[PDB]
Amino acid sequence: TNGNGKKDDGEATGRGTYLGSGGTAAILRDPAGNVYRPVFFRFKNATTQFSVGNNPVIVTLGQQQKFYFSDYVFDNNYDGRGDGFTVTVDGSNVPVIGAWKPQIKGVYGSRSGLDGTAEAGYGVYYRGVRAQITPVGTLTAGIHYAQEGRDMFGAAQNTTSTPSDVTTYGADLHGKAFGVELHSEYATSRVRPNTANAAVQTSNAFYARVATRKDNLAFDLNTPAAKFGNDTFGVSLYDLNYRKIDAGYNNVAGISEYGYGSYSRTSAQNIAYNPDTGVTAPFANLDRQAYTDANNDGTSDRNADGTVVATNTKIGQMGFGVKAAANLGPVAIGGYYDTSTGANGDNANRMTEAGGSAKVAYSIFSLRGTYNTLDSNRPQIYRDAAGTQIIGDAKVRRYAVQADVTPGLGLFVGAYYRDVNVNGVRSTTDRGLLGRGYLASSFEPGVGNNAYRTGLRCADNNFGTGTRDIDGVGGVLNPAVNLDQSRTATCFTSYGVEAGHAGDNANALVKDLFFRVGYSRVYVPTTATATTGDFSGSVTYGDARYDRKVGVANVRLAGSFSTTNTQLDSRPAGTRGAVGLIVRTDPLENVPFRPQFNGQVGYYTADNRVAAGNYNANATKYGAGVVLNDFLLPQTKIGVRYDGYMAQNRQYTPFDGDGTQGYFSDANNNRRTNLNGVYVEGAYQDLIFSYGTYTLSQKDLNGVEYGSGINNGQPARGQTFKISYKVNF
Amino acid sequence: LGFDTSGQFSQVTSGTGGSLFSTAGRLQVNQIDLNFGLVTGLPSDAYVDTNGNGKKDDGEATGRGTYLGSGGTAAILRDPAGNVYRPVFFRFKNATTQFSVGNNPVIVTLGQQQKFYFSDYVFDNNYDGRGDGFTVTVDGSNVPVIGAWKPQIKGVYGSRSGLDGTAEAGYGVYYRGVRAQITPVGTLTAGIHYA
Amino acid sequence: RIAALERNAFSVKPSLTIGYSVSRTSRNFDVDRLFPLNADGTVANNAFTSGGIDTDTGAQRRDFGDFGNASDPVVAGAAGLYGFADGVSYTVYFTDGSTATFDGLNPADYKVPTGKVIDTTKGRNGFGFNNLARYKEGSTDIGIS
Amino acid sequence: RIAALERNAFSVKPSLTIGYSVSRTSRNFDVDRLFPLNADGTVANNAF
Ligand SMILES: [Ca+2]
Ligand SMILES: [Ca+2]
Ligand SMILES: [Ca+2]
Ligand SMILES: [Ca+2]
Ligand SMILES: [Ca+2]
Ligand SMILES: [Ca+2]
Ligand SMILES: [Ca+2]
Ligand SMILES: [Ca+2]
Ligand SMILES: [Ca+2]
Repeated sequence: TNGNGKKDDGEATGRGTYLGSGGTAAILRDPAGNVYRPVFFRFKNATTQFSVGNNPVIVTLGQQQKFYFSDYVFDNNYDGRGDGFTVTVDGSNVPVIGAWKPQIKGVYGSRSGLDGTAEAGYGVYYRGVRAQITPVGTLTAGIHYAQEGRDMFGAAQNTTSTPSDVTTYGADLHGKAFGVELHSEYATSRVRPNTANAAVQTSNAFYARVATRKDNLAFDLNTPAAKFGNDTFGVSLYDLNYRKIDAGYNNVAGISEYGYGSYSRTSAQNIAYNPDTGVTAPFANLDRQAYTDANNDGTSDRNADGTVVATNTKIGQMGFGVKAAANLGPVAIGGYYDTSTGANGDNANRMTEAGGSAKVAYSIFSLRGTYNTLDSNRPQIYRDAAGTQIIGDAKVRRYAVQADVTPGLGLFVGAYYRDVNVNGVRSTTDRGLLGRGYLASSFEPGVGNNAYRTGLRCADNNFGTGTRDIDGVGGVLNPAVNLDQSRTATCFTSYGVEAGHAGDNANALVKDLFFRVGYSRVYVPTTATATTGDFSGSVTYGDARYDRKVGVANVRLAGSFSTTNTQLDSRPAGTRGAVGLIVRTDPLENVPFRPQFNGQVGYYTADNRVAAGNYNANATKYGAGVVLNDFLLPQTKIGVRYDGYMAQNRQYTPFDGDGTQGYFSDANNNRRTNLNGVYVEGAYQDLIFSYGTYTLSQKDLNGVEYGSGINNGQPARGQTFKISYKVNF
Repeated sequence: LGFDTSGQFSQVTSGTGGSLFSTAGRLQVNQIDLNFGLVTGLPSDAYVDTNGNGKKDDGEATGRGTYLGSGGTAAILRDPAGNVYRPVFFRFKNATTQFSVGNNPVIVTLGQQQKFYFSDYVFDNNYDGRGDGFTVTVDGSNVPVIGAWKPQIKGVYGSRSGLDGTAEAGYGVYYRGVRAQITPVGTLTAGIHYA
Repeated sequence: RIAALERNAFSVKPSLTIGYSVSRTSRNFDVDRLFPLNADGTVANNAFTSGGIDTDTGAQRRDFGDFGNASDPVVAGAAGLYGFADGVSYTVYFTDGSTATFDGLNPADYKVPTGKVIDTTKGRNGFGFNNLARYKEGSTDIGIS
Repeated sequence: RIAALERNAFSVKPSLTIGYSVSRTSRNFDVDRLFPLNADGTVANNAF
């Protein structure tokens, strides 16, 4: 009724207004068996634009116009703005300037068309125009002008926070010329607030990069922008940029849909590229965070889970960066640098990161070095040594040395040594502080691949810290999960060694066999907040996986192992192991009927040395099924299926409404579960009979059944019989 | 005015189905009795059945009283310049409720009010039926050793009256049975049954 | 002439459904967690799955009961057998003809909202147990569209 | 092609009625008992 296109509360349902149009209630009928149903006309139009004319001039009239001038100016190609028209003039065919490919765009529209008096788009209109040429190579230059304001009716009844008018103009230069890719953009804005006799606010943005850009409109930073020499003696530049974003620049000042804040405040803090909201701006409008004290008790407010509550103020951004590399035959080196601060240039928001690398690789051997640095004077949210979340300065220094060898076949061996020193003291973990930058880079093992790819290699040769699974036995019965490829991404302070095998390679000792084994020692300080310490931690892990086809049976088995005396990530101390097996067979043509079998079995044990008290968790899952593809009658087949699951000190957390799936996990609830049943299905011609009975019981120790929920000592139960028959006219 | 279609839509064919296995489709053709067509108005006998009992109880609204302009003399939905509007309805009536699948020997029937008859004093429900279920019939006329005795086995399962209220006699009531039969000499037919 | 006639023609496509179903359960719980997992990560199909897969909210077929005619979601904690079955709940009988639902296991842990008082006469001190059994009476359904 | 078109076709059958009638009575009584009885036992048809 209100025209918003959504079902609000109280609006009548479709079947409630037209009785007899569906459902079980209110069947409009007639004695002698007649049944009447109203006839409706259903339609749905997916077209809203109407382009008229042919080249050069094309004019489009639409209902939600999508357009895009530049990154920081007048970018509304995600959902659109409102009702209007768009004109495009292309001058590719013209005598004098036909080689430069001129192009002119024009935009007019009204925000959201009809709007209520309390909506932001009541009596608000926009307009713009952009010119463009492509003089040399791919290098494209252009200028544009944008405008949006209130009319005489909007200025008096809009009752919202939309500014009186916004005027924006700028220029850009994107393309690749003379073997060098260059991107730049300048933009100036003037916003007049809706309040009476208010001053005009001026805010401008500017940046200039030398880097590669994808058709996705996101910068690659892994392919060089400008090179020199060849693979033997080569020097390549990956990035070189300068930026200056004003504090008052946002979506309103740019006449866009979504603002230019940081996509995340923990990873790539300086980057505003948001795939979800379709923001293609390369640089962000930074935030300075601080403690919050609402009730004013003298203590900073914290959430229910212990996370701090922070207040965000908008500072600009102004800094420069660089990233290069150099190949010298076998030896390869790299490096990066990046600094940032507020738009005003104050040193109280400075964050500087720098580092380097090295590599030598002859024949099968390899050797790598690394160094990293963070000097964020800007307040950042991270956990302290004890484990309490804080806000403040952060300094990180990391260096790692990694050796490798590939003696042929699928074999590989690798040893490493890593060291992290946060805030002047040795630490077990860097607490995620090294991820705030966006230029950190490292090499990759091998010979001939000297690419300086972004991202620290903190997840190489590490163990796994997983705790959640969906099959119920730790992931050994899940064909879609590789247990040997699970590696934690946190940067530890450890040294170890790992040996493995990869059966997917063309040359491999055993085909379709994957396994690994390792041993690392983690650094643990004397106390929680002490300075001294030693590598007291110890981890020993091993994984396996083997897929094969023997005869008609496809056999797959997996395994895992772990044993630690320290807590890592969310995984507690103590040993842990799990094994599995899945068998599937094709129908046997040589025996009476045509039976094909199925089966699976899994076991999972875990001794948890948690502080609250040591407990043990168990799991056991099995299955079996026989399908007789040819029963006594010519077109009859039958099948049976038996399943079971025995758990102990395990639980299942259902799905979160935000989008996170459920999982199984250990819990010291002191309860033993036992869920099993049978499933019999048989078909005659195309008529299918389905039967199934199941039973779930959950009794704690000393034997007190809780299945029924009424405390009568009986388990839960279920049964279902179904006859199915599908017909087509 | 009324719209009537042809009678080509009087036969259906089976389709593939199953979970542990997939069956071959188009294995059986079933004859059905559908009489459907578009109508421009409602008769005065129509009503709105809210309780699902299939009868016009007291208080249930009439068909023409809910859809104004669909019939009668009162409440004519018109337009000046003489235009008169009447809603268009879809009328149908199915006289088929059973679906027999398979051929000899074994025939299985799935229906909505199953009619069956074991003997005079036992399990005789061939007048109006009992409820929702299935019936299987096995005929052993063609078989090497006992083909001359014409053996026959019947099977019956169902839920009495299907869905019922808590106060009706058929709420949560299920029946089952089986009967064997031979014809050794002449017309003399002997048999046993269970219910 | 035939081409013009086919342009202004309606393709009549009637539909028909048939099938029988009966289901009984003392308490509604999920059984999709017992079936084998395919290589792509989806559980094997079965005839007793009232599972609503929703990638937007993270819902899966293992998060809902399958034994009644209702898709009762499982409940975490001791109230719902630790995520394995539908959770216990109570109804609260307030004075002046109003009721509220308490979604826990122990009725001695309910907070009374300000401005309301429970009626001790109705139920057990104003708390009525919500039955957990689900029944689908045996019936065959013929649907014509 | 024509056979398929006729399968998915609707047979339009409009109807039309026409007639005049007037009737008066001091008291409503029956007159079907005055008409002859056929051999099958049914009275002869009449317009009233
Ligand atoms: Ca609405
Ligand atoms: Ca508007
Ligand atoms: Ca609108
Ligand atoms: Ca965009
Ligand atoms: Ca406080
Ligand atoms: Ca009724
Ligand atoms: Ca009934
Ligand atoms: Ca019944
Ligand atoms: Ca389910």
